[PDB]
Amino acid sequence: FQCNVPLGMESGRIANEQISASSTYSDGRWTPQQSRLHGDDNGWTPNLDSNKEYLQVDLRFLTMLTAIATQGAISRETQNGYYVKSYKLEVSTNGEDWMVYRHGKNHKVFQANNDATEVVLNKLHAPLLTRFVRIRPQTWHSGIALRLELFGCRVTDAPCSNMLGMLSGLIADSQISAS
Amino acid sequence: SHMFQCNVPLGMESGRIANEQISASSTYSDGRWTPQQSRLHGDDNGWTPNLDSNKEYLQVDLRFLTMLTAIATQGAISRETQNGYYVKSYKLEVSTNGEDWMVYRHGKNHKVFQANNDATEVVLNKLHAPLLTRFVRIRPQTWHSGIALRLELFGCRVTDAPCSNMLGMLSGLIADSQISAS
Repeated sequence: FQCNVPLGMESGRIANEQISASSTYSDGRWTPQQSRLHGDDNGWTPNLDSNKEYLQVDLRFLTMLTAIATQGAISRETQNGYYVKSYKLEVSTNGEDWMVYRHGKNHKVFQANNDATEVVLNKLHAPLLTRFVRIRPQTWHSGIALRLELFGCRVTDAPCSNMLGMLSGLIADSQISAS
Repeated sequence: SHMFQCNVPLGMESGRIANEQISASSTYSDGRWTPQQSRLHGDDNGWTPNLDSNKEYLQVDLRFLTMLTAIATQGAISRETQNGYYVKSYKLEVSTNGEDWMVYRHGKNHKVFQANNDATEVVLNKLHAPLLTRFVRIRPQTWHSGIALRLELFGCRVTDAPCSNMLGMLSGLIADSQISAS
């Protein structure tokens, strides 16, 4: 068993309804639902280019996240290339409290895309328990544009013993940090 | 109606924790206060170290990965002298791997548990949240007359509880420490 499965952005297993954003570009051609990896109709772009903007996926089910893949997008209408160069990850299990994913105790800035087309895969140091995932762009080229895939496995849909071990492992790790 | 609960005695009183699983930094030089005598409600003294100091500890190897949720302690009455001894406060130190030890913490500081006020009565300390562990050390901080401990641990074995429940409990704990990081 391996907890690396595509969570359903490219396949459509993650429904349109599960994808939202802080805002979207005003012409309606850059909706959150166009943020699927390898999608051929632009991507997600906010109403404004800022680090306050984000793309949100509701995974519904309690999920171990192990990787993130991102692209930028090429504009269908203008043929300009846009891409996020670095982002933060923000997660929640309850939908009220949000944790910015951390390297130790610092915000983890993920190095993202160098062009509008190539997929860039970031593996997490360790699985991250979550239900909601926000990608928060920090730097970008020409403008914010995102396509996305999430990788891992569903907590109630993995072999019990493997998951039990994975979860025990994570709790032991945080305890080791407190040594 | 069968309701799993993670508050079960882990085996100090019952014998399920073997003599071999119990150890200490040291033991009283007359050999009458061994670690193996630190079982809750035991009538043959208790555990006492060679020296009375906060550097001394009683250790339980639980062997199996365990959720600790509660600690119960007593002091001890001496069979030989009829003197009463008891630990008044203690710190708790745990480990999952045997090498890295975490002192149980209340916020930023070491948690100092309030313990016994006599040699006979059981004082129960419930943990705010279940603690994953494999080894337990009780580190006495203060005492009356000298350090003597009897002990019980409460909780559940990780692989001995229903999967669904354990999956939820472990997820719960991770979600809680995530909330602590906002």
